[PDB]
Amino acid sequence: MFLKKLIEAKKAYTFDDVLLVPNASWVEPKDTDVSTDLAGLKLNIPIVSAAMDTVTEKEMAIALARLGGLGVIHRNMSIEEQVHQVQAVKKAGYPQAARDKKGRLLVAAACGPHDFERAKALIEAEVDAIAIDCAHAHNMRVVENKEMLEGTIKLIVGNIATKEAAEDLIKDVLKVGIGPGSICTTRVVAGVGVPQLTAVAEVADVAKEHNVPIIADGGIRYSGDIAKAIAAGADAVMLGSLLAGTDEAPGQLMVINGRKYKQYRGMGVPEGVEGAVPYKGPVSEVVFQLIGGLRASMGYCGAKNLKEMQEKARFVIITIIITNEA
Amino acid sequence: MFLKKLIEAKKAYTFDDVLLVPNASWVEPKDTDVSTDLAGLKLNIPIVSAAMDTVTEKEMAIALARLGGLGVIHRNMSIEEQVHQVQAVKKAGYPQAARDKKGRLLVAAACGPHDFERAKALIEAEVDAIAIDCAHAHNMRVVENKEMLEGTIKLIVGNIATKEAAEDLIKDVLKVGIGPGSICTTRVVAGVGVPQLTAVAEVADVAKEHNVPIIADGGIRYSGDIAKAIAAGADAVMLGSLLAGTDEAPGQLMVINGRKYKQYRGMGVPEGVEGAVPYKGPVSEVVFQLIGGLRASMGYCGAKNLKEMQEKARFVIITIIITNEA
Amino acid sequence: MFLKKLIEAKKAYTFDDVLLVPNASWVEPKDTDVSTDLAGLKLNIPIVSAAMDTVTEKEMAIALARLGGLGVIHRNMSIEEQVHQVQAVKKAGYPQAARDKKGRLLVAAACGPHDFERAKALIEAEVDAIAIDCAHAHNMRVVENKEMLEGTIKLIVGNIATKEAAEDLIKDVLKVGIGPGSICTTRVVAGVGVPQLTAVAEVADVAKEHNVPIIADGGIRYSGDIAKAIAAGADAVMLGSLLAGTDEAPGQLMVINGRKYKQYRGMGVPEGVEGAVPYKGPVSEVVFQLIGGLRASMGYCGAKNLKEMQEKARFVIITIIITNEA
Amino acid sequence: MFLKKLIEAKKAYTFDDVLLVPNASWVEPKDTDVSTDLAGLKLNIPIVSAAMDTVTEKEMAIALARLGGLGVIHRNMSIEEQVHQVQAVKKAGYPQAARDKKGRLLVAAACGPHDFERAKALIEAEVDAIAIDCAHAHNMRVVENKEMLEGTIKLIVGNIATKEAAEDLIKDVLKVGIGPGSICTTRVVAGVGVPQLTAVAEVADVAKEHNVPIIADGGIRYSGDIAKAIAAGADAVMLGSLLAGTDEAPGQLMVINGRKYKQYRGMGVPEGVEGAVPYKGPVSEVVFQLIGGLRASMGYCGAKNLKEMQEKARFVIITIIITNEA
Repeated sequence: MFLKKLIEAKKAYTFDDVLLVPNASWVEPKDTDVSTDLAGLKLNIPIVSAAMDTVTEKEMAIALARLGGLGVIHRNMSIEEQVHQVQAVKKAGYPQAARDKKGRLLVAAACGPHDFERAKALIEAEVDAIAIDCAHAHNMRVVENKEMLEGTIKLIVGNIATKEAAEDLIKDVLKVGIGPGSICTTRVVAGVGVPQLTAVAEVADVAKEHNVPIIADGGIRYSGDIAKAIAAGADAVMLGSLLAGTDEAPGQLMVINGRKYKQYRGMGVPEGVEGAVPYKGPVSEVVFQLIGGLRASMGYCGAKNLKEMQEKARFVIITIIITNEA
Repeated sequence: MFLKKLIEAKKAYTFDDVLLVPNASWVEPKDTDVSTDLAGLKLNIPIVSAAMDTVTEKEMAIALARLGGLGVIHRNMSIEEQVHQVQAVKKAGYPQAARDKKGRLLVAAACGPHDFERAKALIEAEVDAIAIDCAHAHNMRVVENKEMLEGTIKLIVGNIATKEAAEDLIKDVLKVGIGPGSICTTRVVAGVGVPQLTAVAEVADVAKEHNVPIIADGGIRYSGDIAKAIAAGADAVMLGSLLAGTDEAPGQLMVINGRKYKQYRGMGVPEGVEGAVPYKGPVSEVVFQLIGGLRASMGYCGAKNLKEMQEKARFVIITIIITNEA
Repeated sequence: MFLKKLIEAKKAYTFDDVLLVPNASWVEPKDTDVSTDLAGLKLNIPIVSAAMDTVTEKEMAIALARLGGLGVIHRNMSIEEQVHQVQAVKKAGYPQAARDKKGRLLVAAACGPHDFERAKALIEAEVDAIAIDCAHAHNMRVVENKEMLEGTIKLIVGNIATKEAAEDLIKDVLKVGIGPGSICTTRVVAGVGVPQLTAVAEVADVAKEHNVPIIADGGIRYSGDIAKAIAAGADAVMLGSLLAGTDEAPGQLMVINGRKYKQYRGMGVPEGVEGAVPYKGPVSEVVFQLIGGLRASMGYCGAKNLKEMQEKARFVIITIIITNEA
Repeated sequence: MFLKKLIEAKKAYTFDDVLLVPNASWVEPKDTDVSTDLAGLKLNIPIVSAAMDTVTEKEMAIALARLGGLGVIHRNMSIEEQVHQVQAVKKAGYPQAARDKKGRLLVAAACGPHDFERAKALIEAEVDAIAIDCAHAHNMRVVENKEMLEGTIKLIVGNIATKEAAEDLIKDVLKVGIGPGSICTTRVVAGVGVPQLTAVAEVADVAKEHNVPIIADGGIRYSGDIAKAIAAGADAVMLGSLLAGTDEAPGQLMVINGRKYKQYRGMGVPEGVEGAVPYKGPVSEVVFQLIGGLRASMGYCGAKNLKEMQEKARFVIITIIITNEA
């Protein structure tokens, strides 16, 4: 019973466990296609704002949608205010923009799994996606809940990290993230988690069979991790901290030892810490590096688009003064 | 002979080796039941004071019994004094209290494995549990001890970490702890130990078959470790350091770099160091966080009580400036 | 598909993963032969300059060729200038010198995989080797690439880290290095790499069957790593950082906390950082230590030459104030 | 060939890889017998001085022989002087003393594997053991070695770390130590080594079959490591650094930040660094702690003597402010 748990417990993998092995390549990074199609939503880069009151309000959602990415407007706010922030994006030269059929920068919003009133006004606020957004979407009341899909345009649900959780959310997009957060403390606090490669891998072997997109939430520290996230079955990454500290991040100007910062903190005992991160200036750059690394990665793998990166990328398992690392 | 030891030595696990994988859940943390029944002793939280002259005298035993937990009054003292401290708890609105059939806050006491005189006065001091308390309870004289069970109400024995040690203590409660102590130095000093998950797992596959409770002693650094301790067959955790530094801890006020501390040290060449830990204020909180994490964990696992947490919890094996982590 | 990548991903090894196990030995280090024959090029020590504008221009190539080693003159410069630097070595008591059939210190030069004009002037500049030198030589245009072998004397190609990449470069010498660089950031930046023992091992099981030499590029931090590099199928090591900071290194005098330095940086989003390393004085020593360690290693393995070191060396896998470590 | 080395390389273990699992015990530490019989030499504690010019001259050899242990008088000195130091011990209430049949404190001396003249005067200096003492005793000239056993009383040979090396030294005592030294740099310098448990295990499965004692040389940082050393087939430990810094150590008084030190350095490119270690005062204590830990360990294992510790000890494999850790 108890020893069987340990004798037979399988081994799970994160980003720093693996490396991508380079294949023969007909592709150069200039020639890549990083577009991804989250259930009809057509992104031109595979990046999604983490719906945190430190990461994504209107400025982010506009800037990132403009870039081909997707803002999830957070739900630590009034409906009057959320709806206002949805229609601010809809009411905003930008060549690789992500846009609804009405030309408008597309956007999404976070809704909690018992909040039906917010989900309505959202729909009327012409939101492109609703994110049923909680800590344990495999809570069986959350699964029930169907009722938000009777309400509807596209329904993203999370977070989950299991084969079984993905089966039960039948039901438009899934996100995976139980533990991965940089400022998340779920593992410390409740002993609970799955290393994010194994999590995304397992969840995607279910989800692929129904052409259900995976967004892979938390633990993305580098461009390389994004290339791993996708090689294991992600269709996009949900970035937050790497996008915290930028100008468009709604986090609070801070100073310590004279240097600029902006806060970054958790949503919810808490399962998320309060902190600060370096001021980064305009998100654009931050995105154009991440994408720039994913292309170079795509070139190493001989992948001209994210589909081929999913079908070709293979893993192997692994165990001076610096002056300008840029 | 010698190479066979290494070729065939099995691999053992601690807390930082595993994570709990979340299941489908009908349960929320508010709905949880963390009660545990240590051989008729009915605790309303699965927490046990470590019998150390830095951790548990009367103030702790009262406060923790009040909380649903259980004080083991330490044996680094005279019998006259131990017996006085037993009856102080018996002679002390507190809704989730752990209480003997006479309404009184229940309590326990540590007795060494050759001290028959102390074990008697204890019985007459109306103690609810005796802890036959030593470094190696699988010492075959200790096993002999029978004689303290002829003396008797409930008999807790420890510490042990093997299948075989559990067989020989047939015999009311077992505790496991050979190595785990934070300030314990058994591994350094005598090369000896078993990682505490494997220890509890193995010991519990014996003990479950006789409905013998496991208390899991040492190495609990976080609430998450408690949820792991139980998922591997613990019925309660024995906390000490995490409860050191609190107000009710009988350890000594200290200062270094202006900040408050209280000492924490080992019982007994020594197999335990002298140290200090931050002043924490009233134990209550410290307990209500640990329990708060165990509930959130129980909610992740779909466990409404500690039984289901034992039957459902599964493991997987694994390899920014902060401003308020509370 | 995705979980299969992780379930079945093999495990790869670097230098700090292994140790060489000592065999019975008829050999002492004085009696060793560290010569290596890179496709007719006859080196008297198995060391190759890394073609970096911080590591190898004329002074290095002369000094190292004199030592029995081989300078690759870098390609971050004009052809007029590269050709001048080739013929400077040709136009330069030195007992274990590496020398072309015309008595002259032999040398090599880096050429990019689309630069046909540079490859020509090179040939006319009487260069002994051309290094088709890029980040991903398994780019299928690079393989095409043939055309530089129709141009020709000896053709070194790199970098590659796979069985399959080695097959396609049929095809005179191979070098392996995808990730290993100290100041390389390929793994961070594009998630891509192979631990250098596995890389060299795999590449050499192909290359040996056609008597194709391996140069093993990057990650050499100690003399011991060189002995491992060769035991896994290298025929030489390509050193750079360990040779940076020396007098003959064309890197820039620097100071920080009063101590001498010279810069060291990457060739090419970038996949290489800017940095500095301690001033070392004349390369000779640096080389005579590395070689000195490789001999002591060769003596431990019972290997009188690099062939026997390849055929005998076996691995095992592994998991005070200092005042003069020399 | 090359990939086969890595695919099939076995995994080797050091001290920090394992823990000893406690068995049922009829034994208390007071009741233990730590005597060991190195080929007729009868030690009353299993400790051997490392023959280093920083560790063992006359003062050590007397003090340690008095304790039941064995001094190897080092060979970084003239024969006139070595012989003088042998007969100083012979020419020196001490209840557990190690003593030759003539009542005299027994002792040993280091001799290099080509130095026949030193080995003679030694014999005439009435030395109890000769240590054929080099870096690679599996050098096939060393094996030849025979000639020093024709010279003879007891012959200790080292260092070796392989099954095969032990076969060839047929054959009076073996010591194992290729890599383990704290100040040894063999792994760095020549890439060569075997983790010391696997080394001792393997060497002892040969040596036991001929009743050939193992001394286990280097890497002993704690009392616990000694208990592991023996459980894997050692018959004694060869201590050096842990015995450096003591009063009887012939190393040089030093100071840094006001605190007392004595140097400690290597014998012999070098394969040993120069350093210093804290002043410890009289060796006795240092020994009575190590032994004190080995007894507590022996008590945990149910071993009344070193034989039973070899036959019972089993391994498992593994992955606050301090004020007085004594």
